[PDB]
Amino acid sequence: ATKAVCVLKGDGPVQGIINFEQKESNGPVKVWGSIKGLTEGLHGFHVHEFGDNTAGCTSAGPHFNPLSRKHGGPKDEERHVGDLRNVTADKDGVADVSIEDSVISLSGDHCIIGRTLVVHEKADDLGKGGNEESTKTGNAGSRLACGVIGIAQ
Amino acid sequence: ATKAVCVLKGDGPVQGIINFEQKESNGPVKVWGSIKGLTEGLHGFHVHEFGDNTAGCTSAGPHFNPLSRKHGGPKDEERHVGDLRNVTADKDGVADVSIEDSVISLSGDHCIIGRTLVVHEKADDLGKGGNEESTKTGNAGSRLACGVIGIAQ
Ligand SMILES: [Cu+2]
Ligand SMILES: [Cu+2]
Ligand SMILES: [Zn+2]
Ligand SMILES: [Zn+2]
Ligand SMILES: [Zn+2]
Ligand SMILES: [Zn+2]
Repeated sequence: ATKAVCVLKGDGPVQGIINFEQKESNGPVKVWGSIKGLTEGLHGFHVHEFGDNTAGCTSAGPHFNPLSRKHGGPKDEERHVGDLRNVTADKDGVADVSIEDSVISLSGDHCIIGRTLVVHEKADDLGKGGNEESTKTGNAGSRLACGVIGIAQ
Repeated sequence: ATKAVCVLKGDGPVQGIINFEQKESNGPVKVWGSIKGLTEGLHGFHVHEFGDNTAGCTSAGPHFNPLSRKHGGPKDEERHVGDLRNVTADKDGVADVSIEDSVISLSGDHCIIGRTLVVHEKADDLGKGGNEESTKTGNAGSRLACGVIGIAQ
């Protein structure tokens, strides 16, 4: 098995810890943890290409997308590797994240270790918003908090 | 070439940005950047095993050491993979870091991407301090600042 972890922080109140676990090569990756400080409702949740937080979340680059495909929803064939399910914050601003994704990986060509996890202002429109930015980013608005994805024990 | 970057943070005083570049596979890695907030003189500088900042720098684990070797200086055959040269801070508390290291790597068995870079309170004693902790950690004191090493553009 491989494990990874990410501490999300930013300039507002959003903060969280997200865990990743993959039992075997090419297997499903479990992604779970809690993010607080969010507005009630859906928030885009992405793996961005670069683990570069020198300019805060801005320096993380675009969605992780090694084959230069269009933005999609997590269940789509045509998606970026970094296109994870929106997270849902409750009335108290807390998202209890629980995702299983078999497109991301903790090894190989879809490895996300050393890349940046970002939680967004608004819901990701799953690439179905009907405009060019929908097909690139999902129109999830600003990058509220982020962190680099690290190897965990 | 592969590139990586690390933003070093702690609890306020010590902050820095460190760049990594490896022009070829199995080639030397250039390590350079600036750390501020330090006391003048030598400070330990290590790659620790885990990219886990959930408990600040304390959760980074031991020195990166895949073959379970003893701690050493960077020019020693017997060293940890993570045993980088001490950095030197000037009279204004700034270390202008400039290292070339052929033991760390940005791919393969010695890959440091997704691990934690740490700058320390005191000088690393190069494993020559004559005690068991010398042979384990170099007796560099507290972890002043750290960050996860991320893939850079
Ligand atoms: Cu995103
Ligand atoms: Cu250290
Ligand atoms: Zn299997
Ligand atoms: Zn792919
Ligand atoms: Zn995308
Ligand atoms: Zn060591």
